[PDB]
Amino acid sequence: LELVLTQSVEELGVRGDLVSVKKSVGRNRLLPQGLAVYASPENKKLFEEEKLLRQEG
Amino acid sequence: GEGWVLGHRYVNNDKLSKRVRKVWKPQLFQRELYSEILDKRFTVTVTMRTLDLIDQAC
RNA sequence: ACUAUUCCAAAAGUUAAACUUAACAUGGACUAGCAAUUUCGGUUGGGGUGACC
Repeated sequence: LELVLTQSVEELGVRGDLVSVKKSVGRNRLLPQGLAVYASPENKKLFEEEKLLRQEG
Repeated sequence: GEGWVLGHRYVNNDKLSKRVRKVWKPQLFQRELYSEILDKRFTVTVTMRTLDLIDQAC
């Protein structure tokens, strides 16, 4: 499923970005360890926000 | 709609022949989650596929 | 249905810019040994055999 990485790990994308990973790798690693989150438009607004203020400052 | 589902079984899946009732039970595995509201780690033995919906329910 | 297998899934790893592993429990078809339901004609100098339909 589509997940939002809290940190940059290996090769997926920039931190905070929304990328679609595998089900096993995603659910058994990213979510329980807090490495990433599911995709909610609510906090996807937070994605766009943090990302906007990233390249800004 | 999973636990204890008892159907019927056929040979060629077209029956002029005998029909024999067959039992079907869901798969059971351990799923560990974390509830921040209750501040408690929870263990669910419930339906696998349902968890895929829960992941989309967040 | 039970006792043992062949594959794909669940669960784990590997490289490049598509591939390999099964400790416990649980599935879909599938191959063997075990088991589950019934059938078991007529004519006929009795019946069976033989013959016949």
